[PDB]
Amino acid sequence: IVKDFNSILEELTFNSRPIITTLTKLAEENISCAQYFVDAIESRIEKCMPKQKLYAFYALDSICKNVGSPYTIYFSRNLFNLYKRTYLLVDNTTRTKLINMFKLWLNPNDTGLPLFEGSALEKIEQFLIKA
Ligand SMILES: [Ca+2]
Repeated sequence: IVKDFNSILEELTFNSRPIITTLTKLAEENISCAQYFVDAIESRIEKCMPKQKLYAFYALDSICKNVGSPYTIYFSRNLFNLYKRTYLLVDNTTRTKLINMFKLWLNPNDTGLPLFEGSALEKIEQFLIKA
């Protein structure tokens, strides 16, 4: 299950709805493997080329939005640091998209409440203010 999750995630070189939807189902059905999935998405975000890091963030977004706990909690831990580094490594067009994504996280328009609890969102906001 994990190896598949990983290879499908290597093919995420564009904004593929299918792939994202697929990764989201795998995470949803294998809660036992949560963390390995988070591990894998974070690894991808941290290591792939600057211009595809965004799609890995999309996959991260979908899983947290459509599955929720315990992924929201797990992703919370490195959210800010992964977000900051990504922002600093990509072009302005991509930054705009990163920011729109952060806005939905605060006001998921919604069900109405921080998709992420803890300090992650506050830190991102303060970073965006200064940067
Ligand atoms: Ca700013």
